[PDB]
Amino acid sequence: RSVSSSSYRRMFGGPGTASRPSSSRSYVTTSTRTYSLGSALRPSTSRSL
Amino acid sequence: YASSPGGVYATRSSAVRLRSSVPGVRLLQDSVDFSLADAINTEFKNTRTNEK
Repeated sequence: RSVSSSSYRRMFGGPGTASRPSSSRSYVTTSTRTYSLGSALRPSTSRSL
Repeated sequence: YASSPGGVYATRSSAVRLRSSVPGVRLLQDSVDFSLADAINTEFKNTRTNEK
């Protein structure tokens, strides 16, 4: 009277990994390198010459 | 006069394909360009320009 379990309740792995998508946020977060040309936008020159 | 301080732009991140379900409780954004308000920030200041 030895128990005869094969795979016996189907065969398919475990419940068990529906492959939840690991997005590439293992990249570096972007360089926010914008620039303000705050000086030339007021052309400060003596026309008194 | 330089654009993109530090060389910055939105470089592609793409990670491990984690299949999380996310039930997506929205913050709705009534400021999807509330912009009429920022043209109005320029008119809260055109109103100052006409008075001046």
